Amino acid sequence: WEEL
Amino acid sequence: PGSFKERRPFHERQKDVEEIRSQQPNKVPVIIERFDGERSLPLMDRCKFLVPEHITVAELMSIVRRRLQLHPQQAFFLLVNERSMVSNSMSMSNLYSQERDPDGFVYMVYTSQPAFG
Repeated sequence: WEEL
Repeated sequence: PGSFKERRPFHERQKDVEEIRSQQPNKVPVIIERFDGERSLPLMDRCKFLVPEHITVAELMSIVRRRLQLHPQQAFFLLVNERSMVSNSMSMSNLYSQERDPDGFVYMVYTSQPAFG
């Protein structure tokens, strides 16, 4: 996951 | 094609969302991909995003702009289910129920091409  | 939905089958996608939701409240799971055949915007290495739920479509475009390092005057559109939202001031929370896929992700694609070019 790319967590902003 | 080589899209996320092609790389991972439905039940796998649904399980992934179920797992992340159990861990990360108040975040919306979003797939962000370059529109098929786009040739003037770069790729991102990742397509699976967890977005804090209050962020609007217009704000998310600012975030993705930064990550792509686009020039501030570059044309850039983020489409939800491959089409323009009525308002880009909708928060991730508020469009989730409306725009989410049955697998639990919201699917977005970005493009440099305006609706009528």
